[PDB]
Amino acid sequence: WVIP
Amino acid sequence: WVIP
Amino acid sequence: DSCIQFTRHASDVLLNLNRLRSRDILTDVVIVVSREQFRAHKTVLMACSGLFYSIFTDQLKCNLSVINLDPEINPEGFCILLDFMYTSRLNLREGNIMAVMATAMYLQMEHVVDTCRKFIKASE
Amino acid sequence: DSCIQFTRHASDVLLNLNRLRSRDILTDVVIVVSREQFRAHKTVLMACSGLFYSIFTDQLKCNLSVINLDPEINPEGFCILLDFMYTSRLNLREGNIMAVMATAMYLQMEHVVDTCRKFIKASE
Ligand SMILES: O=C1Cc2cc(Nc3nc(Cl)ncc3Br)ccc2N1
Ligand SMILES: O=C1Cc2cc(Nc3nc(Cl)ncc3Br)ccc2N1
Ligand SMILES: [Cl-]
Ligand SMILES: [Cl-]
Repeated sequence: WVIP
Repeated sequence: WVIP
Repeated sequence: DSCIQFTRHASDVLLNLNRLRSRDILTDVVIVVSREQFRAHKTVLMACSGLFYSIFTDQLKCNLSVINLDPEINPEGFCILLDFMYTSRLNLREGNIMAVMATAMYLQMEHVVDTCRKFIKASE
Repeated sequence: DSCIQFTRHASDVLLNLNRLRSRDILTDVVIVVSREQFRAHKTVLMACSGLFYSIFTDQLKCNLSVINLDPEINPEGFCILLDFMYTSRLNLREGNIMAVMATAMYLQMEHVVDTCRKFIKASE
């Protein structure tokens, strides 16, 4: 999971 | 396009 | 093999599937969550959820145009997860995390359940 | 928004759509290319091809279970492109590049046409  |  | 790969292909496919959903094109099922209705593509639901995979591979249920979820399922939690299925983006907030995790457990969406458990563990 | 994103989601969705294709699950159309037949999901074809997008948004053609391609279309070129649609991998070879490019132009698959033109320009 990432900060888009 | 890349070499997978 | 000696194949080449187009890096953005999977993302572009999902973006187009979401455009079809937004215009209600070739949607083939309604998911009923209490008083709310959500139109979707059976194939996309199956590709994202262990529960929908089991439902639409069933010889009788594969032909249903309406699926009613368990009444304990929260429509907002379902909406957030349906958006995630079609975009890879999860709108996870302090106010919705419990409903989102409960819905992801029911829908059998393992990666969503995992990030929810981690975000909850960080706030305790 | 304040969304988080699961990097591998789009790839995992496409992998699952390809597993459904391999087991012939919820395929809803046959594409006829001369003596050959290819089963597929209309939504995936639309998401990858400008031609299939135009065909299945047509109020009459959207309901057809069989689509016949132009007889000049090569079945192997179509097979290679159908595999690309469901995997992001293109089996481009000296022996098939001309058929693949001609099929991608007909199907309106711009990124495939672009790499074919570049590979052809390199060999001249
Ligand atoms: O957390 C998750 C997400 C998910 C998706 C599917 N979907 C499919 N699985 C397989 Cl093996 N083949 C085709 C399809 Br469609 C099955 C289980 C799960 N559990
Ligand atoms: O080279 C390409 C690939 C492709 C795909 C689509 N598909 C869609 N396009 C739009 Cl805008 N909305 C929904 C869908 Br499905 C249209 C044109 C093209 N040209
Ligand atoms: Cl997931
Ligand atoms: Cl393309």
